[PDB]
Amino acid sequence: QECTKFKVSSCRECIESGPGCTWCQKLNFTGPGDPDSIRCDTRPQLLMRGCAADDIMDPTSLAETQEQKQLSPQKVTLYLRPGQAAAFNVTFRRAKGYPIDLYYLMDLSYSMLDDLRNVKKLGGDLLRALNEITESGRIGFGSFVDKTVLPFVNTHPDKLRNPCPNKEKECQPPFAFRHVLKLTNNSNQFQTEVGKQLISGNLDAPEGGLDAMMQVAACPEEIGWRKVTRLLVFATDDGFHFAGDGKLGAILTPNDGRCHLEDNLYKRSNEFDYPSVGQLAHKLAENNIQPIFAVTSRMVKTYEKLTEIIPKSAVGELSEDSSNVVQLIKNAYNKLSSRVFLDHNALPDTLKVTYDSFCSNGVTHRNQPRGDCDGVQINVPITFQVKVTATECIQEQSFVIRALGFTDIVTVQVLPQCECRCRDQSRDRSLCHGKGFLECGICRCDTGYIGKNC
Amino acid sequence: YNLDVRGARSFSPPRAGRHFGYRVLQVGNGVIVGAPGEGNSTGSLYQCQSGTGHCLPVTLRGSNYTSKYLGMTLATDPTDGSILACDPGLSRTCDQNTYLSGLCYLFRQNLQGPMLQGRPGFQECIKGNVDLVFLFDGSMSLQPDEFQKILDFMKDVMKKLSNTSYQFAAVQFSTSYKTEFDFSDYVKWKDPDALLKHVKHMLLLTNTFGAINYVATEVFREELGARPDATKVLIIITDGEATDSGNIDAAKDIIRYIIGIGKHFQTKESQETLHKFASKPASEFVKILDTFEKLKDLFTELQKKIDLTSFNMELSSSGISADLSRGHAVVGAVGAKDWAGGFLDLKADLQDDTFIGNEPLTPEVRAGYLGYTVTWLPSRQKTSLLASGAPRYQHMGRVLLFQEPQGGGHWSQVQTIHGTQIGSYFGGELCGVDVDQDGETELLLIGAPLFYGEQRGGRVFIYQRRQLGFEEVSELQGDPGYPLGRFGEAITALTDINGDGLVDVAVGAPLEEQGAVYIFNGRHGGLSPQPSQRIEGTQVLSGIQWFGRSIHGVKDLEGDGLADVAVGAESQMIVLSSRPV
Ligand SMILES: *[C@@H]1O[C@H](CO)[C@@H](O)[C@H](O)[C@H]1NC(C)=O
Ligand SMILES: *[C@@H]1O[C@H](CO)[C@@H](O)[C@H](O)[C@H]1NC(C)=O
Ligand SMILES: *[C@@H]1O[C@H](CO)[C@@H](O)[C@H](O)[C@H]1NC(C)=O
Ligand SMILES: *[C@@H]1O[C@H](CO)[C@@H](O)[C@H](O)[C@H]1NC(C)=O
Ligand SMILES: [Ca+2]
Ligand SMILES: [Ca+2]
Ligand SMILES: [Ca+2]
Ligand SMILES: [Ca+2]
Ligand SMILES: [Mg+2]
Repeated sequence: QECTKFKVSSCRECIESGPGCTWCQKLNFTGPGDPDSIRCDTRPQLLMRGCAADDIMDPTSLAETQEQKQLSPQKVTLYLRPGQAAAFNVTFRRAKGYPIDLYYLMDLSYSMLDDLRNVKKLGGDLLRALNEITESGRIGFGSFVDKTVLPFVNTHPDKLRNPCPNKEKECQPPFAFRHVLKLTNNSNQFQTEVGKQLISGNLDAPEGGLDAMMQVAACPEEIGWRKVTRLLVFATDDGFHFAGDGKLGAILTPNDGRCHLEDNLYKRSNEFDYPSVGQLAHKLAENNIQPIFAVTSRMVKTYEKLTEIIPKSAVGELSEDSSNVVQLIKNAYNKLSSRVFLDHNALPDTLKVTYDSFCSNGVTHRNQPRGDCDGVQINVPITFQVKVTATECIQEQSFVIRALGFTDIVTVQVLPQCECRCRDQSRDRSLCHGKGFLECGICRCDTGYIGKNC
Repeated sequence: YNLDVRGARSFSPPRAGRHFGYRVLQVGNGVIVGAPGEGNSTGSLYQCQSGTGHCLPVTLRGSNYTSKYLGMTLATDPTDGSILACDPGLSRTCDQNTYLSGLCYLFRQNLQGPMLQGRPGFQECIKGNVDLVFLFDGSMSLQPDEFQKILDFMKDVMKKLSNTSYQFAAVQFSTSYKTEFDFSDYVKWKDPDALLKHVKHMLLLTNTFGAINYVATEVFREELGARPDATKVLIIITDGEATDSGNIDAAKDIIRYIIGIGKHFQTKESQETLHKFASKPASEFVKILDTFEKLKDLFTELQKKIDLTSFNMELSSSGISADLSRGHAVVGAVGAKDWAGGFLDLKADLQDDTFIGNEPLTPEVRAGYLGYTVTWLPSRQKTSLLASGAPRYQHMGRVLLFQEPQGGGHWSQVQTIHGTQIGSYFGGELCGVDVDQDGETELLLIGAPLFYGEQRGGRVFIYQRRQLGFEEVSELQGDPGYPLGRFGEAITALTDINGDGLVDVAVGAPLEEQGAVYIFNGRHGGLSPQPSQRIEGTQVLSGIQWFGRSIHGVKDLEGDGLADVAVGAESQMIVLSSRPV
């Protein structure tokens, strides 16, 4: 409704000036004394000056979509006038479940001895639960304790051989991360491999579970992930170390987020400091792995806070014996899958994007940096309204819009609208005067004298 | 806005490791660089000469031990020029247990000058097998009731420690010394009442030196029942000062507690006379009791301290952080009280310490790592404070504020500042700032370098001191686009680098690509929320990494420039100069 002009010499520089400025293409809108900056102002100010409605150029942002699919449309082209948003709709239809890869990363410290007994027998029940959810799941297994330096474990040679209390016969030395079982649909393979594992121990309370998860996400070929749904089950009864804690063991080198598995062990764990929580959040979202924290009653409210950071994550209360884990994993798949996040990749400071979330459960959010719906049911559609705004005349660019936890994307091609798209190729088609051609009611002569009327 | 990047100088020894540059310290005549080892290499300090461009390893003379941890902790006192270096890597085994504490070195003058050393928060090893000797005063100064209450204490101690691997012996001393029973005499009876049946009050002088030497040579013997594989422990009970002089060097290998009792130890000057007979620190091994009836209450302190699952000071990791102000040194002990944490108030000679922790001790404060950071907040008219971060508290982290002892008083805990995001390491870096240089430190800067979200990693929050306490007034904003860049891993007051009389602050973000340093100029009323300069590491050196892991700047007085700033990096240490330009 208001227009500030500064440089204007053309229809393009007019639209570039501001989102309220409009241009009059009428032939002869300029009296001789006046310059031709006068063709650009607010629409009411143009009408004031005798310009007709039809002769006013008011380009508006536009959204042209190219399009049963879970996430539609698949491609969008935007024409962005500076300061005016364009609005296109994304619809999310939750498909019937994908196959599920589930990796079981277990705390093998001594308080988990009774836990470990039950879990060696749970491979059958696990696949049953996966196949009850969907079709043709797989399972895997890994175990962790902590790094093997002071004061995280006791480094006294006897306690390195038996980190458990001295009574224990069947006990294994502490270790960072052991990859026990590749992802397989065979239970008895799970049973023989997981049955080979022994209990262990360590010294100070928190544990290197985050080291192990970083290895699970950084070694996709060793774990054997399919390009399907990926669940990582984190079962523990203690807290966790993160970056900065390694300083007590004189480990000052940050985690590099690379696969350091050798012989299915994380051998260089004493070289690298623990990962930061966010570093793990970044790696889990890249590889589309969704963690499920199965923690005892005393750890629940702590691991709940992790879900504020890692969007696709779930917490469940594990029993002291890890017996209820199968009912915990189902409840967690339900919590993960019934909530949807619609986010975009990294953007420049020039573009701004917001999301109106129209959810099926009868709840509406508007103008948010991220689309968020919960209560999502299978084949019950939900609509996201995306509003993209450009601050200036933009260079050609493209970004993607993802449904978090899924690889399906919406490719958004962003194009500027800095040009006016005017009229009258013809009618009389009669004019400039000197050799040179017309564009938008103001001649732009061919090089060769130039000037104005030509 | 004015640090001459184009004139940047880089320093690096030929054998330097990756953690050369973990701590940088500017003391006139050059830079001190900490170089904690990596792998099986040990740690070292480096004196970097300003003119030569050569960094040389520092030799610690009289240093008996040096670990991978050396150079992890560097600090200096601006008031007197002292340098404190600590080595939190003193690891030893006590039975099947490993202990972890620190070894701190103080350079009053310079690195080439005289060195002091102590072991803050160090727990001596009491093994399962202990040979304990009671050495009790029989002087004429003891009323027959007091001398009786001393024998009752020895009996009650042995009664508590029957059915342990402790074996006992007792020696009365006055002018001479008599073994009341040997270790084998305890093996044949385990009767504290029948072993002291024959003891008779000597009623003579108090000769402590010769008594301790007597116990060293004559009482600890195999033929008298002393196990050579056992920890030797001596407990001295005396009601006055010693009537002889000399040295107990023969008894150095023995752990010595000493208990002064009664009116003769009312003056503090008479209490410090007991210090030389006992082990260090004196705060642990010297017990002053004003009355004799307090010998019965004492059982909890002196029985208990003499395959763990619950820890006090064994894994204290003392000296993992330090700060010095006005001749007063503190080191943090993150492992104390089951990694609840705390800090140690050090005697100026490093021969004694005092532990200050969380109060109360709840399950919630455990594994919080209090003392990961320590920063003095001095002031003249207002009271001086000590802020310590517990970056792991409840997995979110917090910062506690302690007030110096006032008058007779002790340390008090005056405020708590909690973090709101898990794993953010809120309080993993602290920095006191006095913007306008009035002698009053108004600002507490708190780092949360692992903070995640909103397309920038790490945060620095600005707290200002009010009448009630520290209030959050602002935040130092770093550039977005590095969500894991760890903005806030290093925060230092830079003195004044634009010559406007207002102190400026640097913040390192060592994981933003190859590292960066943000300069925040001080304004009137506080700090500017927006940076005036951002130094990328890639500009200074091509292969550089972790640029900004450690920052220290000072007004340097030989050379061209306003201020000099030393910034550490991976294998590198870099000096920048402030200019009027
Ligand atoms: C505009 O009007 C002028 C006379 O006022 C005339 O010379 C010129 O040809 C006109 N231009 C057009 C494009 O009609
Ligand atoms: C998207 O759908 C909503 C209803 O869910 C509708 O109100 C809106 O008009 C649509 N968006 C656009 C840009 O038309
Ligand atoms: C396990 O997976 C393989 C790979 O697709 C498949 O060929 C095999 O039939 C599966 N085993 C079953 C379904 O029992
Ligand atoms: C270092 O320890 C040795 C014994 O190993 C001892 O002889 C020496 O006096 C100690 N050094 C200092 C400075 O106390
Ligand atoms: Ca259990
Ligand atoms: Ca541990
Ligand atoms: Ca001030
Ligand atoms: Ca300044
Ligand atoms: Mg006496």
